[PDB]
Amino acid sequence: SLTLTLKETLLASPGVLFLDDITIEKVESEKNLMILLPGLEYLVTRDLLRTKFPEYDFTGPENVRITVEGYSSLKNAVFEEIGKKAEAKDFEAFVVKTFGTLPEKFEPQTIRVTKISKNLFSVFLRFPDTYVTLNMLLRKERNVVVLKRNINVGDVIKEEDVRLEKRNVFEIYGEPFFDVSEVVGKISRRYLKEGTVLTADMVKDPPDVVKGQVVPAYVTTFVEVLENGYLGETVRAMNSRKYVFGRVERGPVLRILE
Repeated sequence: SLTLTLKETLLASPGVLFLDDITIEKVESEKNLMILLPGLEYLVTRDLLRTKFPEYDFTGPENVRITVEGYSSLKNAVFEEIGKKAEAKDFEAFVVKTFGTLPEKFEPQTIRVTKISKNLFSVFLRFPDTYVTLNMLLRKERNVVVLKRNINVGDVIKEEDVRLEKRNVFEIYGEPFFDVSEVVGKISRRYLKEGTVLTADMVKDPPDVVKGQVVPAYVTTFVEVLENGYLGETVRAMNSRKYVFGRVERGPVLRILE
């Protein structure tokens, strides 16, 4: 019907949020969009707007970000609870849907959190007078190590291969790296293309001995390694002449078995 331009952000107070609050033009509307609770952050999405007002189109920013004024006790108690059910710490959470009524007082009796899907939790609040459910999207935005260029199986990562980029860690499959210093010296297990967020499962540590390396050995001599090897591994070797089984030991020396 109408194309309403969305505000980028809104500072609010506890109560009921209406469409007029998040649009640049004046609209009259009496329908409850969100239940605004003190100290919590809200994100009004297009999917919310398509549900509530399917008859209108919307332009502007992807989401409207709403900060509600108030003491931080409810927030704290909610965040502590999400932390326990989610497994996570140091995260941001945004309410993207609410159900229930605006309570008279904002001191919850009970706080119950259940997983809806990936990164989405239903935070149920019991108040002496009523109930609020907040559907909260979890975000952990951090600087991660991303490839500047294509790399192959067996390539050593160097500082020139990688840059740092801000990403949502909760939308990365695998454990990312937060420092170039964590990945330099590592050996790629795969052919990766530029733009690939580096994760722990794609790289391996450098070997403690390499194939062809000269190391001291105990049976009182130096040997030449037939394979790459890590500490504790038994690597085949040669030396003047013969075949020897030898474990990589702290050193790195080989210890020739028997």
